[PDB]
Amino acid sequence: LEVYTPKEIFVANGTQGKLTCKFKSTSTTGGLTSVSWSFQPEGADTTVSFFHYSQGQVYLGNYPPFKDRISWAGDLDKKDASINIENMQFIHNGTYICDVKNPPDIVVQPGHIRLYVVEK
Amino acid sequence: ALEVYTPKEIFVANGTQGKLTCKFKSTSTTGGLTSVSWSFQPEGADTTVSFFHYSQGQVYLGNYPPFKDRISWAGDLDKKDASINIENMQFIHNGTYICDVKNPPDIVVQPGHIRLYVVEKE
Repeated sequence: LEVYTPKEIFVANGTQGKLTCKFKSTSTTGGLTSVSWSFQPEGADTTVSFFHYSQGQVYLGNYPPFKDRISWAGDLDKKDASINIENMQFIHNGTYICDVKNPPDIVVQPGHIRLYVVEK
Repeated sequence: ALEVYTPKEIFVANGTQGKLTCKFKSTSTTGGLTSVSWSFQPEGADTTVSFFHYSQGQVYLGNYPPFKDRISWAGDLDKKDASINIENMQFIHNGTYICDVKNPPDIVVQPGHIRLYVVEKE
């Protein structure tokens, strides 16, 4: 299991951000595979999970900054763990972390994206 | 709501068993949806690496060399316990240990962090 993400994403204020995540694994994906996305705020020690996918089901979270902005944009059959975030603001500047599990492959380094919400 | 509870620090005497304690609190019950992951971040290292995954009743052991054939599931989900045991802890196991818990529909959580030192005295 190895996780690939862009080094950085630049998104225009108020537009949609496409957090792209792709992975390779020795094992086929299916019922057991899971994706987690966490948000590390800019200049902050902390990381918070806000999205999660397992058992074919998408679990959005009530974390205020991302509430009602998150959508699953990936396909596990294409090994795509992407998500979208709508109406991006200054608050969403940070580091985004894609964690993927695909049993029996669990030894994973998580992908890192650095995202700035900037104005054209 | 969900929250993860681990000790700030652990001291394990070289060549003894280490017990990484994880207890979580959540609003929804536990069961077939909840999963656990432990990861390791070596001393003075940028990277983190998952080495244990519990999910769907099944314990998954990694082959990552430092912890291969050393990990055991020492939690119980009905007690909201996510602990694991590390056998024959040696110098290379000094680092920071991170427990993550997802208990659908409760998925918003900060991962618990332990700084673990394996030493000869105390």
